[PDB]
Amino acid sequence: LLPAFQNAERLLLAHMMRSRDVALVVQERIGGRFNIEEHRALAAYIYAFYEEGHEADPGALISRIPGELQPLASELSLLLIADDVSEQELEDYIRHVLNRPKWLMLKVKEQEKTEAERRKDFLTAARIAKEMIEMKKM
Amino acid sequence: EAEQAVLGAVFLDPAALVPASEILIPEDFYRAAHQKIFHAMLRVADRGEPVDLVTVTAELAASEQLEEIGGVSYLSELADAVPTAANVEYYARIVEEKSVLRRLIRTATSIAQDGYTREDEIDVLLDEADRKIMEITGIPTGFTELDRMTSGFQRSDLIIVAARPSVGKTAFALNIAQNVATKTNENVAIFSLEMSAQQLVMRMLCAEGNINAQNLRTGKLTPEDWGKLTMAMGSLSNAGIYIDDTPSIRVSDIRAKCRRLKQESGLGMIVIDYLQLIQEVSEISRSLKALARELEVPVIALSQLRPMMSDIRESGSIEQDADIVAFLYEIIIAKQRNGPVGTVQLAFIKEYNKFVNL
Amino acid sequence: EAEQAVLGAVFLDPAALVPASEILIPEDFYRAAHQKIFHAMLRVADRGEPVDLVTVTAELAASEQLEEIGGVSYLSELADAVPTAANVEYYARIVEEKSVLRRLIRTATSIAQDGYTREDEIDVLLDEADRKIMEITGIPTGFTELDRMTSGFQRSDLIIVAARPSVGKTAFALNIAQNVATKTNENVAIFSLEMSAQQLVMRMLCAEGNINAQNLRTGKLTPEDWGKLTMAMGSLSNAGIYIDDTPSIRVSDIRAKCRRLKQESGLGMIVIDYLQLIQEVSEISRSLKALARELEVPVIALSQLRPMMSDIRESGSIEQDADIVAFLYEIIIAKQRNGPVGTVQLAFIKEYNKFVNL
Repeated sequence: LLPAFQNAERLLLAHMMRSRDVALVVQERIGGRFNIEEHRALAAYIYAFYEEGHEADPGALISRIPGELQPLASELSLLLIADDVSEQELEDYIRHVLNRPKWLMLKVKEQEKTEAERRKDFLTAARIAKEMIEMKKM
Repeated sequence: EAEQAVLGAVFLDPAALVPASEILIPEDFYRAAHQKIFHAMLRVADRGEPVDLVTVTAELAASEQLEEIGGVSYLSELADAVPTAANVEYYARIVEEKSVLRRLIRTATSIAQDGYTREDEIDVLLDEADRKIMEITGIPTGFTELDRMTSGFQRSDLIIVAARPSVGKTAFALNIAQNVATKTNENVAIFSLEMSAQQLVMRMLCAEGNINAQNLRTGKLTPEDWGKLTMAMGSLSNAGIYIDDTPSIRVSDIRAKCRRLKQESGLGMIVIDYLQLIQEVSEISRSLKALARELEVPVIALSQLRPMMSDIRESGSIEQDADIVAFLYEIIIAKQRNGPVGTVQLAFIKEYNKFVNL
Repeated sequence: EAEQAVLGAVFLDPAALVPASEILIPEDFYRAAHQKIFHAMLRVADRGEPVDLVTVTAELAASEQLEEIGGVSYLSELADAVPTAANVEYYARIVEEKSVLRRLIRTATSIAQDGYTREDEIDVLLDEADRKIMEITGIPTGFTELDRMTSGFQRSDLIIVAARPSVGKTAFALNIAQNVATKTNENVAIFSLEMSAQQLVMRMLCAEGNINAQNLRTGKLTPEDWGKLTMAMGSLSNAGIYIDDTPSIRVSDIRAKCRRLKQESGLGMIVIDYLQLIQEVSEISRSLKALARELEVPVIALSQLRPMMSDIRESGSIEQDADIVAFLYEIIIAKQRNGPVGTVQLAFIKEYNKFVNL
């Protein structure tokens, strides 16, 4: 059913693709900085697009867009959205994308907890775990 | 998909549940699974306690549909999938819409299917087919100081005139209908469920040419009576009165007949003779209000019961549908939304059967 | 799952242990591993020192059950799993319940099992069968000396005012609602299930400009009443009152409309007109408390019943959900959590429909 951040990555494209007024907001905030290679390649194409002074519609985008991106870019332009992204919607999506490298992180110390646990260093792994609970609260 | 969004967003906010629940009931959801969840979601909210993954999974388990949905896996799937809870409401509207569409289809398909199995009814079929599918200003009264408190009778209001038997409620509504017909230029529609259409006519013929002790009923007249009916007949001969004494009719037929008359000739007043006698009454009250609204015309519904509000109220709503409630006792306008509430006093002749000014 | 939540929540708050241990002892947990942890959790709290991941993984190790649970792996799992510790209690109640059920089954099964082996007794069997089966802050009120005992009305409290028919329970609530709206700068939301929205407004128009024997009801007024209402209307005009007279509404709808009003304008008080008339009541009581807590706003629920506690208790809970219970008789503040319990005396005008100081 797909993890949150991915859906936000997805939907965000679905919006900027349709509205190039949104894409301009996404650009200063997310690089990307997008987390999935496909989404990164598409965002590079989207951003460009309008910088070609270019009006705005997917009929144009999906026609751009190497061809290996098309099967995906096509099925994003059909997704399902209200046209209009709520003020907070955007901050909620961008927050997910932006603070995804931070979750991909704590699984680095996750492997350190378990490696400490294996050498019977129980109080060290505990600390690591207490550390994670902190990053996790963010 | 939008279904999964609402459910999801609840696991997220979960103040999300509030707008979701203002717009959905469990039944709006297409999948039973979600129905179950959304119900449990609410059933936990009715404490409580609050609503979150473990607390729902626990209500679902309790009433034992946990594994009858997904597992906790599908609950988590929903929880982890959703990226924001600033939509929900939504989403909600989407699910609510697609719900309405299923009901539309169902009640419409139930009509076709029902078309062959009755046959038999046509009239019950055509009525429970609307029923199923549904789920001074002014106009002067004739009477100087009734006009003032009300300024009409205006268009889209339902006026209910109540009075105990034989106080004069018919004779009152008839004079209103008469004045409006003879003095303005505005068609009036009368439904006289009780009395015949021709025993109604002399009751407004008497009301005019100031005729009758002599009497129309008891055969012969004097030269003064004859020379009188002739103008009374004459004057009322050009008025815009339409009568329908059809024994006792259902609402949809008042509504259908009044509708056809509006496009072909005009229409200004619908004066229904007594409500309690049309063919629960709260469901009729409702329909009369809508009738008035649709035709931009004041509907005068006479009613049967001192007096005051709770005399009629105890027998079928009315109170909150009628925007002006008159009582014959004294004419007591006990409720009106135009403005004032008080007692207007009218004289009553008898011999001529007139209500008159003062 | 509920079990995991409790333990998890402790590693989070960990002031979550206090209510957890008020409701659970280790044996209430079904899984032994959880029994061990919760116990260890409690053994540490018994100094000391305080209770967090490290310290607990230490105690467990010390009594050598660390690997006999999960590892620290499972401890981290609980921790890292749970999102919130504003439940716990909970959660606690869930685990406590399923604990009680197990006990029932155990002692019931032991009766059946015991039904064959004795036989013999009948009377020790039947007796040890019962034996076994039985085991100022605030928001000012306007009224000087009510304020003192309470200091508000404060935010997150459910205040229930009960009084026999026609002692003044509505009039009392209204005047509170009024003083708060006209005198502070804080919106109040009134639900007046019984009386109509506009019948209510005069009752607090009258309770101002000191108007009425003359009367507003019975038509005409003096140049003293007229020039009075104008200020009364004027002063009440700018107040922050919001009325909803919707016939009889379910709680989820009180909670929904009040939630919207908070984000768009403000909100300080919800004054519900009478509880016994909203649409078992123990399930409504619970909800009103949770409404007050969510909106950080005092909810005044009026109720219908000398008086004293058991007069409303016998009709649905309330007692343990309401944190301040007022009686009208004398205003008897019979229960409150801020502090004092006792009688405050208030004057009552009637003609003006006002409760006044003394």
